[PDB]
Amino acid sequence: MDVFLMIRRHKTTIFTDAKESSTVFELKRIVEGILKRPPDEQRLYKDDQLLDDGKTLGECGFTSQTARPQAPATVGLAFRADDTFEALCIEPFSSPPELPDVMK
Amino acid sequence: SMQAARLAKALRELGQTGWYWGSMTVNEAKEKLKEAPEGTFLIRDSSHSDYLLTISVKTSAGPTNLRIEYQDGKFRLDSIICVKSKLKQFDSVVHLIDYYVQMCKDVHLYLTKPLYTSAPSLQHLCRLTINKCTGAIWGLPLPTRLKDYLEEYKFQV
Amino acid sequence: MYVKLISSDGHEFIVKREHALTSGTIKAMLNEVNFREIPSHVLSKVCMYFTYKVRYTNSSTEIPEFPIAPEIALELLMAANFLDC
Ligand SMILES: C=CCc1cc(CNC(=O)[C@H](Cc2ccc(OP(=O)(O)O)cc2)NC(=O)Cc2ccc(F)cc2)ccc1F
Repeated sequence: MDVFLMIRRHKTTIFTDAKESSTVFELKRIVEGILKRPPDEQRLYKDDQLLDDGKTLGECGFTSQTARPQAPATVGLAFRADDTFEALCIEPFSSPPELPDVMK
Repeated sequence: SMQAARLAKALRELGQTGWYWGSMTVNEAKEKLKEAPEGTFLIRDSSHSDYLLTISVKTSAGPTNLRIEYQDGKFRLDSIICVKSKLKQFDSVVHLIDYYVQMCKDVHLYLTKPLYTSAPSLQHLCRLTINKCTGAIWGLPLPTRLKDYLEEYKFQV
Repeated sequence: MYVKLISSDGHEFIVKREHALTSGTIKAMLNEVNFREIPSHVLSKVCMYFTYKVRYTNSSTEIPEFPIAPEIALELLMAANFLDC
């Protein structure tokens, strides 16, 4: 049962997928292979909710029905800074220009 | 005249829909549509030699089918069951479908959304979205070759 | 395994290489690509398109709608044409 995700920190967005049954920790292992930071140097979030390593993505509320390939769910990512974690910070995408009047 | 140059343009548009199922049978169309929302539709080839194409659509009572004829360069709905006097004629069969879809937004024909045989190109999905916003391709801030691309498929479905 | 696609405003999208090969233009290019004319509100949607295209080609699943807001559609059309996808 596949969930399709955007893992986001600052100006970095990882597109990946996983199962409802896989764990938060297994997501951190995916992030580790891409960004080369170990799981214990990562915090993962759904909105402002810090995710426990032991929980399944389904247990955190990521569902196949709402994390689709055409509309992936966002997981926030914060990294270790020195002796603590940086605050979660996801930088927005650019904003679209104004619609031409005839398509309004 | 059958106007084969017009027919080929119409069949090219049909190839672009992503909801043309080709040699699909009536039974296969029934199975694909048996559980779809009311108004879900596709187009496929007709088993009947007097007809070019068939619309298969989910009604409240189950999938049903409606043939399209192509005569003298014009597509129209089956004139054996429709009053040929009240039948609009189209140069384009995708136009025919789009017209009835939009008229439904405003056995009876009720069409909503197509059942796709394959995921369209991102360019085509953009084209559809733009066509749902406007028909005024001529004035969009696009390079000419993209305007020509939009012109090849002007429909909202 | 993964490639990095960078928008004009400096967002980095890390996507499966196999999914990025949906674009003939990326595929002919090929681990990092810079798109000087595609901003992040376009390129993020391109990346979702890649996931959707791979999932719903040659599948038995009913193909769902791919959402495109009208405000990105013109730029998205230009990007998809440049990307050949
Ligand atoms: C303005 C128009 C009004 C309109 C009128 C009608 C009348 N429709 C028929 O009476 C068709 C006749 C037909 C049957 C097969 C067919 O397929 P093909 O062309 O391949 O032979 C084409 C037409 N009856 C069926 O569908 C019954 C059926 C269903 C499922 C199945 F599994 C096998 C048969 C339908 C909608 C409308 F809005």
